[PDB]
Amino acid sequence: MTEYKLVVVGAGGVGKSALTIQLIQNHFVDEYDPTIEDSYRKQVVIDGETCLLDILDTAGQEEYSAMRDQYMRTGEGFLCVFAINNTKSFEDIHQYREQIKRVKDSDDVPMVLVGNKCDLAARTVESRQAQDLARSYGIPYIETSAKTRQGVEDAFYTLVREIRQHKL
Ligand SMILES: Nc1nc2c(ncn2[C@@H]2O[C@H](COP(=O)(O)OP(=O)(O)O)[C@@H](O)[C@H]2O)c(=O)[nH]1
Ligand SMILES: [Mg+2]
Repeated sequence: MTEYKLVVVGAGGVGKSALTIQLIQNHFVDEYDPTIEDSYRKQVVIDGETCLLDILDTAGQEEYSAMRDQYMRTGEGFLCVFAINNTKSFEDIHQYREQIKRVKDSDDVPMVLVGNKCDLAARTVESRQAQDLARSYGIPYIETSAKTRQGVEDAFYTLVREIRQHKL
């Protein structure tokens, strides 16, 4: 059984808790406490491998945490979340990437770029813009909907695959 330590980062409000609850329990949760930082487990087989996904759902701006720190330096990959209809969120992706690298002290740290809420029409970021950013980073880009559950497993399974690859 393989264990993979993932960290879910991104501006607050983008879909971290929803994305994560969806994978974990298969239900879209709105109303999830914006401040609750918690990690969840999920046993899943990916590509014929039995995996134990230990996910840190991050929360809290400025104020530091033992758990976040640890998961941050010890995490294997990071899901970088932004909201499709929220431009600052998207623009913030570069900072989260920059923080991850500083801690890891490394360029190649696995990540996937998640453009969430692909369910909404109130769209304010183009797939094209996001794809290209993904492409500048050398990392994949997934569009998800924690609401519709669309793309949710892809996102995380892709992240696992990256990790797996980064190991080789
Ligand atoms: N339409 C839509 N709303 C979503 C989606 N994901 C999250 N939400 C809403 O976005 C808000 C923030 O979600 P949440 O996961 O709590 O944000 P974060 O935990 O702070 O990253 C909530 O009101 C959720 O109901 C999504 O995929 N689509
Ligand atoms: Mg949250």
